Amino acid sequence: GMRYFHKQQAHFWKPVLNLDKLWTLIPEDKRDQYLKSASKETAPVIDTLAAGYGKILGKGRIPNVPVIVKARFVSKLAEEKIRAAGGVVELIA
Amino acid sequence: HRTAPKSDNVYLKLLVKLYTFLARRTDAPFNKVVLKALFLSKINRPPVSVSRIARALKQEGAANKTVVVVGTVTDDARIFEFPKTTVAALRFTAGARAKIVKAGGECITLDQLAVRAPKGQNTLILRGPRNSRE
Amino acid sequence: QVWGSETVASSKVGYTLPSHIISTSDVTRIINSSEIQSAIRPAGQATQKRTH
Amino acid sequence: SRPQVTVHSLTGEATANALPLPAVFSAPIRPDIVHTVFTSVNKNKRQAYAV
Amino acid sequence: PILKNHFRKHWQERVKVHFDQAGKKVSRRNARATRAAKIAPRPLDLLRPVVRAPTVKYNRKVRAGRGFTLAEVKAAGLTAAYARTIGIAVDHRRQNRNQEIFDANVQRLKEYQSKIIVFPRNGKAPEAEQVLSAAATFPIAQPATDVEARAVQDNGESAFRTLRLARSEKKFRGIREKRAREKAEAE
Amino acid sequence: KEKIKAVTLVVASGRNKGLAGRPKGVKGKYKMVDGVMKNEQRALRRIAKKHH
RNA sequence: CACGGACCAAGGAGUCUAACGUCUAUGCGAGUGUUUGGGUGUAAAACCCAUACGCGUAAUGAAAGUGAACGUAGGUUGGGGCCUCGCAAGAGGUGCACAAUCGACCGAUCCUGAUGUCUUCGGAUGGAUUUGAGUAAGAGCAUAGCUGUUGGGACCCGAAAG
RNA sequence: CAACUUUGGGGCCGUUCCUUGUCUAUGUUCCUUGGAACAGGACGUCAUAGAGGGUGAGAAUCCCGUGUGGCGAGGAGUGCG
Repeated sequence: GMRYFHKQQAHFWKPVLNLDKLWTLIPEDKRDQYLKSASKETAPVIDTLAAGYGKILGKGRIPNVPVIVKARFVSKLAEEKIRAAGGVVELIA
Repeated sequence: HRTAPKSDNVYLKLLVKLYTFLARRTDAPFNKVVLKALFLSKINRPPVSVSRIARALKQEGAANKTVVVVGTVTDDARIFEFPKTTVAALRFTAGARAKIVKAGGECITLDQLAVRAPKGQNTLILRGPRNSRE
Repeated sequence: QVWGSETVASSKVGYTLPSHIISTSDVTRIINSSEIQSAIRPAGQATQKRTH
Repeated sequence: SRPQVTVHSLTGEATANALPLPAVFSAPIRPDIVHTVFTSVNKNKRQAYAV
Repeated sequence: PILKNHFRKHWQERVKVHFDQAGKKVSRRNARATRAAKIAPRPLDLLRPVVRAPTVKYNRKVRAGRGFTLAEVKAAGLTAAYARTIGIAVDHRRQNRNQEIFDANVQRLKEYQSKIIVFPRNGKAPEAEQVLSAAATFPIAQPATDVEARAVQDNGESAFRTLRLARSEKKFRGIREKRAREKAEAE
Repeated sequence: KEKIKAVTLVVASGRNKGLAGRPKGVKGKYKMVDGVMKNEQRALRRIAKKHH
């Protein structure tokens, strides 16, 4: 396509994450209690950026347990699925 | 039609000695199939995920049979629930092993299987996929 | 401590012990289970006789 | 249980204290894997030979 | 398939084969040791600051940087010329543009000045029984960005609309700026 | 840049053989032969015929 | 036909490697890889290790980008093996892997064009086919081995030359 | 303008580095062979010394060294007591 000379491949780190895995980020001792205890006001929060995952993709389905995610980039369906399970997304840069 | 496998894992060879015993004697089809399966190579003994076990358990009239995978067993992070079953294979990943015991079920080796169900009784076999390879 | 157990894992980062693929080394115990001997269709002889 | 072991003195006797095993001893025996490792380790104290 | 050698050239001369590895390691460990016996009570390494790294692929991280700044160390209450002797790096061509980092660095410096004893130039020089790494003693940890548990709050935009619309107006502001120019240049 | 641009054959048997110099028989050109060249050039005549 | 061979000893010719590929063995498994390197030591060994990084778990398009479940992860057929009945022989239910077939989803292409809008932006919803090595509940990482491809001096000796 | 703070320059002995010296245990007992014992057999000893070498053949224990330590001389330049 159109060229931009000395292109340096760091704009394009976009490690994807599907909605499937998404509790391996959480350690087990937290994971089971937060697998139960599906209230609001203990909303287990997730830093995909800290785990090294840039953008969310949706392949999977998730329980209705509400969980908060931090990311930059999302797809529409994945966000809608989150809203259905009662978790919310908050965009960090 | 092969005679004896390519490795020298001694324990597997003892196991195969046993299954030769059964497929010589009893004439079930079951022992033949697992023995033939053990002679395969590693690609052709693919790994089977516990989600696939759960789909097979979700069969009609299938909750109380024992599943068999011949090969190696994986964990799968995707399912969250899992039933409480009696499961047999050669090699168990620890995550999946503990997943099963967390469900409450039992994980066994094939000597223990052959103790319990020699003839292939109340049993069924799975096999993982192969078409993911080019 | 150093090689793990059922109680205490390895003393080592991200390690478990191995596992067996067969519980018991000896097969002949298995074959002389009462249940398998009941389950078996009976033997040959291991010496065939010279016929013609 | 881990069945027991005896313990000995220097001069040697059945010291009355006894230990259980650590369950590595009930871990397997794979001589193919020992051997194919042992080649590869015993190779590693090697230094060059060239012309 | 396409497969690439670079072996067309006279490569056999210029081959460099690291058998030298443990011998070098031992030489090195001896360097460390005798540096210690030269510098006897000091740690073999300086105190180094905490810096948030560049290049958004990495910019979540934080790293053991080079040097505490003049502003930081001034607010700690002590000069470059003294700090460099006390064991403290200083990088002068750096600027402080995050107060969080600023207070982090100065907390690190205060913790240093608390954790030390300084033999003066006068004399008797008590026994001090050295420790051999500043950065181990004064670790450099990624902070807590968030508390583990929260309650949900929503505003109903759902953030895909925001991302799409932000990218769109980013694409179209300059053309909308040209239309604004045309609307301003009308009569 | 453009301006800058610019016989006596001998069957080599008997006495003449192994002489890395000249034989008795002198001329400014000279060419020693043994039978292996006859084999070689026979083979080359064959293969060039097969190349035509 | 032609070429080599007087006679004996000793020497002597598909090897070492780099990047890939298949097959197999082993480990481990949504992961995997300790060895650039730090500590440690009976010292080039052995043992332990964070933080990283690769390769993989997601493609698609030239890009901007966008990013995979209507379902019980689908329907039909076959489908080993199990289960039930059957003295059996046989029937029926289940039917993994796999194959075919029809669909669904993602991406690309064309049209449609909703709540709204710097009134030109956004892109709801539904259609049209053609396409991917996709998805459709993962399978790969590392090593060694037998090996093959190409380059390196390249199975060994040998060539007019600059 | 305001107060505060801090100063160094040698020689001597040890230490350090280098070079070097020197000292730092244990059978040469018996039997057989054979030219000879370092071989074989028996009984012993030492070990932080069984690494190597020699000596009339494979020598821990005949020797030199090694291992662990210590007593020195010469230089250097001060890392500090």
